[PDB]
Amino acid sequence: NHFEKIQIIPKSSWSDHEASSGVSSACPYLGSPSFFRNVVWLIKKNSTYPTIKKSYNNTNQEDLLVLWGIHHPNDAAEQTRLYQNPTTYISIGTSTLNQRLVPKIATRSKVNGQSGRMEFFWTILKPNDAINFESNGNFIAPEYAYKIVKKGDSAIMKSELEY
Amino acid sequence: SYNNTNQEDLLVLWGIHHPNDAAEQTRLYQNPTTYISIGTSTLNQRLVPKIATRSKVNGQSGRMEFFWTILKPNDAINFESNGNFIAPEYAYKIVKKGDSAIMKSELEY
Ligand SMILES: *[C@@H]1O[C@H](CO)[C@@H](O)[C@H](O)[C@H]1NC(C)=O
Ligand SMILES: *[C@@H]1O[C@H](CO)[C@@H](O)[C@H](O)[C@H]1NC(C)=O
Repeated sequence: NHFEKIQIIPKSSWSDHEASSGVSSACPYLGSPSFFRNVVWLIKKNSTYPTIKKSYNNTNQEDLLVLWGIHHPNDAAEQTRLYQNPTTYISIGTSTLNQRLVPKIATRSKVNGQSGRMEFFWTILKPNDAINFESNGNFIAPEYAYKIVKKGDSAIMKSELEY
Repeated sequence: SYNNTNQEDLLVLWGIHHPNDAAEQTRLYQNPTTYISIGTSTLNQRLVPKIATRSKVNGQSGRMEFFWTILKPNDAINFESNGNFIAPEYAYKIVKKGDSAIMKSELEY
């Protein structure tokens, strides 16, 4: 019933990577290219992408809903243009999670004029636990997360009416 | 490889070990990229270890993931690998089916 959006990893913490140019034409805000608000699209900076070894220790008294993703280009040319490392991965680990993603480069139809595909994953960190990301490319890193401050009894209603 | 020679089925357990850094890989396995290929009359399974940094549970960060299968009579299983192999040392013959259940209870006998 209640989410508390907190900044686990600040966009001001990405200095060895370009963390302000990861916009797209497919999500226009005020008719200008932009991107999701709660996740950051890391790209190469000065044609170099040293591995991200990031980590976060869930210090609150509750659980945390952490979102991240992976970007699949449509050809190795876009890989090099977006990431110097030509074969990449994202390794995520917690007290339970164990997940090593690899991007699937393929040719495919254009949706919203964009062929590349972003696939987002999610998990819930328990109190007093930690999450560990590592990667060398294609990392749609989290910029925000959600504290689960109030459980309850609820539902999701597929309806069209107004309030 | 093992040829299931009994007249019944067999419950075979194995696993794979995921270290937490390539240093532990080399310390535990000279081969830096490994795999486990398992095959039967039905199974076809090629595992690769996922090296990642993660929390310590019981002070141990590495994670073991165990798989299971059931060999039919007169059939065979074939393991191949070059690292991270938690090999089976024992298996279970299924000698008596029946009607049973699993009860989540706390009482004593
Ligand atoms: C998170 O920090 C606490 C210190 O308050 C520590 O005890 C705990 O071990 C840390 N998490 C992990 C997974 O080590
Ligand atoms: C297992 O051994 C029997 C011999 O008793 C043989 O006929 C059978 O083909 C073997 N299993 C396989 C998968 O070849």
